[PDB]
Amino acid sequence: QTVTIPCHHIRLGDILILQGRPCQVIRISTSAATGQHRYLGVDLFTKQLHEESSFVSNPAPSVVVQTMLGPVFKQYRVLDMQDGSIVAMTETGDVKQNLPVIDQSSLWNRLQKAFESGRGSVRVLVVSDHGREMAVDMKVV
Amino acid sequence: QTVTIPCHHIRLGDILILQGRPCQVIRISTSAATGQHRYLGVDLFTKQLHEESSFVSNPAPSVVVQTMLGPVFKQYRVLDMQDGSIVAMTETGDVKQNLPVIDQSSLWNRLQKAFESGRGSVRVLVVSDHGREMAVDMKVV
Repeated sequence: QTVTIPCHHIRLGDILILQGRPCQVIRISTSAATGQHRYLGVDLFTKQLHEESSFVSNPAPSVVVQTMLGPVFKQYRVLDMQDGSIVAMTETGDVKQNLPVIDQSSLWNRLQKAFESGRGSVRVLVVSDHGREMAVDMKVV
Repeated sequence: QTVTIPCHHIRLGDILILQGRPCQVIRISTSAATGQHRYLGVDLFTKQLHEESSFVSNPAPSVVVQTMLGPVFKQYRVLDMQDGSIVAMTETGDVKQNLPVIDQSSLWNRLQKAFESGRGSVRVLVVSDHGREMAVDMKVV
């Protein structure tokens, strides 16, 4: 699933859906001809570059809004850490044995130290790309 | 009207609705007991301080989202500049004779120089507070 984000709340480093792919934004520019914003991002899964321009709508008189789509992050519990991947569990009890962890900003070591400190409190934020799941951030409940 | 904003897209300086008032965020903190985020902001109209904590929802299994409300900005054309206030016009032709301009980050002088340069291209972004309107930013179409 996706969420609509207003463009004035998008900054470098945010994760957006570009060309149907979840990407980390690395450049923001503005089109001189249309006024749309252009977003250059890095595919979280393949590391390829993608670009997409914003969507302009007029839902009411005197209201002009530019939006992009962002992913809906899922929150899983961490049951075990095994060799780069983790054993995760959904809120309903569905067990995921080999969930990969992205190599971005030392997430694995941040996750490792919080797990040994408070296993039951650690959560991973997960994105999906047409069936494939990956942990891209962590949270402490 | 308002728009729902995810908390991970809110940064210092953003404008949110706090306690029913539009405010510029000046401090973001996290509640140790609940995990909610707390936002301290400055009322754009009265300059008083207000604080509000985020709303936590669970719209689906394994989906936890924290949101705040932001204002829906209206876009008016600038017909004339008169003594701190401006004559503005909506997209449907409704004329507003004495629209005030906020004193934040030298908006009046930024608006003044763009008006003399390209009057027809200048737009002001306007917020409403239970009937009262004020220009809080500008745009060039």
